Amino acid sequence: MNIFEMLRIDEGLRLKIYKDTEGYYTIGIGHLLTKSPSLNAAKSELDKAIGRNTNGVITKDEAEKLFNQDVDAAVRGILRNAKMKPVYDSMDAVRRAAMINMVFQMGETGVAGFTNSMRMMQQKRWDEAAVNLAKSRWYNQTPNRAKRVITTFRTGTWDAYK
Ligand SMILES: [Cl-]
Ligand SMILES: [Cl-]
Repeated sequence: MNIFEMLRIDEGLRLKIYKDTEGYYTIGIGHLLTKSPSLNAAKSELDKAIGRNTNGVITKDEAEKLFNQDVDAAVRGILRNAKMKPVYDSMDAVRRAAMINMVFQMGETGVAGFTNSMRMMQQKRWDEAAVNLAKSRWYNQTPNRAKRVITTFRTGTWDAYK
């Protein structure tokens, strides 16, 4: 188990444009294309990202290539963030994977509003942090994913994903 396999389970894999859980156009392994309601807008975004006229469809290989860039960006986004970096650096490998999961799904921004949970994380008060993470739109909207990520932080194991 690792970050790749971990996200691949949370996000699934789809080769045509689809709407995510928030109703936004996505493709591949959770690669958000655009927040706009326009499909054309999405298809343009798509062609720009892939580098060709896709017509809303891509190959597995292209999916994977977006996914790689996106995991990388997530990481680096974290390392570049003054509030997150230190939290992340205080943690072990599993728990780091969980934070990158969050950052991947909700962006640097979304994750940055878990200030309180992060402070607990940094203090290593796991069960408390787990409780606090649950009090969130995030948990209320995608509860099963949320629970998985939360178990991961609380336990420091991959149990929720095995
Ligand atoms: Cl891109
Ligand atoms: Cl869910």
